[PDB]
Amino acid sequence: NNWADFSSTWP
Amino acid sequence: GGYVAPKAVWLPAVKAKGLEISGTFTHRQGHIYMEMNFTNKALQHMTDFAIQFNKNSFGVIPSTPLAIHTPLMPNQSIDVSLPLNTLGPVMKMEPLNNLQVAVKNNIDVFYFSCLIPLNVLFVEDGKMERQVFLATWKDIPNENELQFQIKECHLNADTVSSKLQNNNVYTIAKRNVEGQDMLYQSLKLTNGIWILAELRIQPGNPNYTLSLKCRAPEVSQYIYQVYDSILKN
Repeated sequence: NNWADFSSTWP
Repeated sequence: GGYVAPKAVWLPAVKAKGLEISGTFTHRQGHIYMEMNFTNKALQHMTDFAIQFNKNSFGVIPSTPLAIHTPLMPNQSIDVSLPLNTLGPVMKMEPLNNLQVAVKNNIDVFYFSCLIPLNVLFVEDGKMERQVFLATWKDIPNENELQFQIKECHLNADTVSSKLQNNNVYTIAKRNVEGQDMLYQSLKLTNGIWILAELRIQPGNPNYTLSLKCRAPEVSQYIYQVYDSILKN
């Protein structure tokens, strides 16, 4: 279950 | 202050490649915090720490990023105090007070769950006016009244009203009828919901009767639970 983001680029 | 549970492993080390997190929740000077501890029981240092709360009943969300701007070294242990607010995406959960969390480091993203003690969500402003209590108690649908037993509790009325007020559960009025003590008590949650209570103390029996009237009475179970932990610690 994968609701989370955490992206290394994001603006 | 109010009652604060001792921390409890939330994320075992073996479930997150050595990253162990343990925590509790607090409400101090009317701000909510997730009080964490991260311990690095892994072979190597950990960096790039970050936190996200998933959608939840009370719309709980942190107020800042995780402030651990540090490499966490093997067997190192640190206490983090993450401020929270309730302005975030709401969604009724099961159990009502379950919070799904994701913590990231340089190694991976790890998911865990923990139960918010509902008392941290009680606001400083829960003391209903007596006539308003009276009329509102009359008002709530009568099948929205629920009855609870506080087991093996030996404290007197004053002490109960005192402990309870430390947690923002207010004692509006006190009636002694038939040597049985009666406490009238309101509390207000963060999403505005009111909980009105009548607590009934009698010498002889070490069991208190708790009558809760709430407009959403699925909350009331979690309110009793919190009455129970407050009056037992």
